Amino acid sequence: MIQRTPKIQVYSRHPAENGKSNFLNCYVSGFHPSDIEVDLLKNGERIEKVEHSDLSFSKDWSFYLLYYTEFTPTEKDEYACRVNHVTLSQPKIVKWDR
Amino acid sequence: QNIDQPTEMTATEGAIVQINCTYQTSGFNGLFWYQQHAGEAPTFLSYNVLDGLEEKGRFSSFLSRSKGYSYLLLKELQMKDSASYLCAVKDSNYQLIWGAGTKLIIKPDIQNPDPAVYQLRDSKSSDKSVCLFTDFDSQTNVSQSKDSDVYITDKCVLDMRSMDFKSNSAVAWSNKSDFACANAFNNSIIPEDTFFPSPES
Amino acid sequence: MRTHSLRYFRLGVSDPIHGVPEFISVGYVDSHPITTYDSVTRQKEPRAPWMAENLAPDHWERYTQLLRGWQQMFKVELKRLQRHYNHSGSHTYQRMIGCELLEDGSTTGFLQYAYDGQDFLIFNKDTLSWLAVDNVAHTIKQAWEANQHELLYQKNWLEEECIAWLKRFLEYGKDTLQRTEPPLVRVNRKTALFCKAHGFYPPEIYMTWMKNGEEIVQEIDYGDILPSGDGTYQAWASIELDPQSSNLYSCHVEHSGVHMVLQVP
Amino acid sequence: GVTQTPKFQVLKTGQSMTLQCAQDMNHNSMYWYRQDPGMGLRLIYYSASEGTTDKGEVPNGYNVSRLNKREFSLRLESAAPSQTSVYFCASSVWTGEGSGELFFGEGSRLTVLEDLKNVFPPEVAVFEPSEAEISHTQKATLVCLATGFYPDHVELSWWVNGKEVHSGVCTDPQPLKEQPALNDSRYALSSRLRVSATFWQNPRNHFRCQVQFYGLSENDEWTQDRAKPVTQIVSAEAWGRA
Ligand SMILES: O=C(O)CCNC(=O)c1cc(=O)[nH]c(=O)[nH]1
Repeated sequence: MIQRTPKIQVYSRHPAENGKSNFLNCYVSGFHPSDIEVDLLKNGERIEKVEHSDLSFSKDWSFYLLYYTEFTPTEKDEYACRVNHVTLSQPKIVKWDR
Repeated sequence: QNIDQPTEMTATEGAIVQINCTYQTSGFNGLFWYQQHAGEAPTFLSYNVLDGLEEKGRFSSFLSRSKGYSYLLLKELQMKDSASYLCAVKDSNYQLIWGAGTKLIIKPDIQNPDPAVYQLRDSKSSDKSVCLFTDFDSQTNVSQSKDSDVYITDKCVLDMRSMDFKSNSAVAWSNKSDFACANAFNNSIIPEDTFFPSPES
Repeated sequence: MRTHSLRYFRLGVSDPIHGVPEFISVGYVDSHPITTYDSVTRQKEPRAPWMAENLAPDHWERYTQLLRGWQQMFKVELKRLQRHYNHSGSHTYQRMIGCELLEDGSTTGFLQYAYDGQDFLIFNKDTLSWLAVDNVAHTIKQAWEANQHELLYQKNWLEEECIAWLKRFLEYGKDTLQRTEPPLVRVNRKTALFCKAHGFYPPEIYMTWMKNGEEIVQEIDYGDILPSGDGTYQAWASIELDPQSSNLYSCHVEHSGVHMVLQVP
Repeated sequence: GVTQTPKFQVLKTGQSMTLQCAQDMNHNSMYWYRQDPGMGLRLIYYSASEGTTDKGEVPNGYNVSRLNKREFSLRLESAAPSQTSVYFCASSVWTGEGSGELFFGEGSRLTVLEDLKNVFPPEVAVFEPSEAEISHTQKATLVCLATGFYPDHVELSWWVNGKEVHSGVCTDPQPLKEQPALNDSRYALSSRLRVSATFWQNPRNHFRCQVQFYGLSENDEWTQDRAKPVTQIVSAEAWGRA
């Protein structure tokens, strides 16, 4: 039985400029089966007001999801996306690189 | 949404009949034909959903999606083909839309017509006198009574299987004193050669 | 019109965790979710405003009933598959059906099934046959191909009904689906050159790097087309700089019939 | 296949009735239709699966219950004249199969009346063959007349020497209205049985026409002077003639 581990991409909706309001995205895709847990992290801490799309279906039978939150980036604030899946021994954390 | 088929069709034993069904529906997921003998369950005959002709024994069914019409073709008609034929179309919501049905009447091939009007024997338990018009060819039509105290039934086809013999007949009856088999069927156009046996003394 | 597609997915899960629905079905026009249904809500609902705006409650009622029955059929099929695979535990069953209306007016149509996320049965609507990937699929293929009317029903749905629905939804969603938002494109360097595009709709876009007027696809890292969350998309492509020799690099972006070149000085 | 009951039922306006339907085909989906002259079948209610029902095109005045996987009953809470019809139960493997055909029950003829005052059983008489027919054709046609009944809820059969026969029989497909102008007209029905002259000329050959009439039951109120028109068999006989 083949299980597929999620690809995790973290990026801003618009090109990030410190001080200007934006949206932080975590796009989780190509995974199978469908159960997944996704958290966005600000300085290693879970953000509370996190939105996400309904589970979506790709023609290759894998699934994808978009998690996002409104934020204003600064120099000191470090952001990350934390994903757990049956294919992962421990939560995988991907930092926002800009 | 609308399905249309003719109310009735009449053809001769041994010939061919084409029963038409046109439909205007919102979407199309196939056309069904069912046969329904009088008093009996409809039974599935055919399903068409791509264009063309599909055969099944003596029955063929044709479909044209662009013209929105189908026909059911019956070859080598037999008396057992007498029945109503129902068309139905599944629309875009998978709802079956039913046409009103086509009643198919089959005229038997009467090989040795011997038209006659016979007087049956009175029943000691009934005040009725009974006349039988029988053995006429299927071109003859039997007309309803024009006297409200005279009852006349339509022609019926009977099959004596052991003799392989079919005959038409109709019955007229009345308790009126002036009723006579000689005049019972005067309102019908009956064969010129119809036999009227002399009444008893 | 650009190319457009309509597709419906089903997902069934044989032994779901407490929260998870055992059955989900979602429809899409292009990348846009248009309909949803699952075994928790047991209701079919719009996922796009211009679907709810243009289909009256009677439509959602009827399709809700259809989906309740398709859900039971899906469970019965999965139970059969897993019993024949002699598999224990939780396994998934998936279906996808749909059609495309291409720019030239030609059409395609497709129908296929997966088990545990891997192809299982693939319909060929031109030869009216099912392609089986293993001998469990092969048993199903034989049973399904013995019901010739249902194969014909599927071909008519793919070729005629699906295309009519797609054209109807395309009109409903015209202001969303038929619009164009051009890409904003820039080149930066992180030593690699990154060509970055954002703000664009539809998501289809082609980005590449040329080196002195020739394209070396082996040297190019292609980023995914990603949703930005506001209905537009972003993408990127990168090449690594030769530190010993300079070269004339240029990013090339094609989007919705407009081509763009960013020559790197 | 699909078994539904009753075959016939007369009802008074306001009475309640339950039609029963079973299928032994392990089908999931069951349906109730009505069939009325001059129009296509109209769906009343259906049941896509065990444990669900849903409305059809004309559900007003009716209710259903899917008892088990096999059974699906139709109930009329308050019978109305417009509910006079022939009801058909059907089933199919799955409602949601595109090409799936329906399997129908035999039909249930319901007649709903404002009062049972015009319900009559048939009088039944048998008429022996014309001797002129016998000498002209070497065949002999008996006639059975079932007259004055209402509603049209009858089944006529012929019995020869204690066995029911169908060969040589023709029974009118449609009853004759005895007063064609009236809406409540009583009906007549004719049937013929034709045998060879030799069979008719055997003096121990025995001929009987029987008419099962479907009428009132014990619970139906009766206030008329004439006899209560219950469900009953009425018959008449003839013996062969040497
Ligand atoms: O599949 C067919 O035979 C016909 C097309 N199917 C649908 O209309 C459909 C709607 C939906 O919401 N989900 C799904 O899977 N299918």
